[PDB]
Amino acid sequence: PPIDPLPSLSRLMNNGVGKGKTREDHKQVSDQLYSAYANGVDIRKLVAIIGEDALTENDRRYLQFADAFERFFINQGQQNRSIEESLQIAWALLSMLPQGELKRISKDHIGKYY
Amino acid sequence: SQVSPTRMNLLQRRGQLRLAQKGVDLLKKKRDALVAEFFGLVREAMEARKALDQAAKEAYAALLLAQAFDGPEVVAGAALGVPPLEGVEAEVENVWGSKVPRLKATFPDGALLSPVGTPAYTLEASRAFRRYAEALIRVANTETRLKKIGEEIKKTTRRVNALEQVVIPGIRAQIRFIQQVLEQREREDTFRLKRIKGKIEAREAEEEGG
Repeated sequence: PPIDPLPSLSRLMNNGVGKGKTREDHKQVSDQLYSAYANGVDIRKLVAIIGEDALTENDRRYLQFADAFERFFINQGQQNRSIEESLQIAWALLSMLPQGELKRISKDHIGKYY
Repeated sequence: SQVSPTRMNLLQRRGQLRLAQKGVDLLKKKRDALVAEFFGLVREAMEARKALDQAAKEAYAALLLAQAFDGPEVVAGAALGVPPLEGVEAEVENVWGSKVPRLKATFPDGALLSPVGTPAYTLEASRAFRRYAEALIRVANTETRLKKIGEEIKKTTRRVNALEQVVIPGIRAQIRFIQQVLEQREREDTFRLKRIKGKIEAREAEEEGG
């Protein structure tokens, strides 16, 4: 399915969700996925404008997250994913970003799933 | 704050599409020419470079422990140093891909003319200076050509990228916005005209009734 969340904006995102009302890290992994993709797609703008690049090495990791979120996650065919399977593996793509550069998720959750 | 008018703006925005699309068409094949020829210079560059790099060094490296006291002798017979302020011959040239200057490395340095010293090596080292000079001209033109073709490439990808986002659909949405508001205005026209009709008939319906 092609879903693009960047022009997407929902009314509630912490209501009907929270610790034990969905999963404890549902509430945490919300805002995280959002700003993470953002800073990927952003680069691909500026690359044409000057040279053939527009990135360092601290940009290059957010770069691969716009490929990672892509055909792995967004694509799935029509297969039914479970609320577990979703956020679980959403933390295997978040291993490619520095954990010391995360500011949209709390630290006590870093220690629960890495 | 700043919003576009409809009646005044219309005529500008229709010719906007005429101007843009045609301009960019030929802009396209403008740089294409220049990069095709550029391959030719980069390849050809290194031809002389492999040949003369090795035959320069041939003698150099074989005159290091027979030199360091025959250094004196070799520099004496030979033609004195190239000037540090413009010893090379700089050329200015205006060309597309901005005004980039070029240059050719030819200067005097002599050849086969140092008197006294090591029988073979001295003279062979002096001659070798030529194989710096000459060889260096190739890289003298391609590394300056590199900076020119940088400008082009970057501006090229810039315009394409840009066009498909802000410009093109934006120059569209302007006609569209205009259009729709011109169009919708003409609901009030018809509605008013309706009530006008109603009056007219109502008047000829007081001759024949009430």
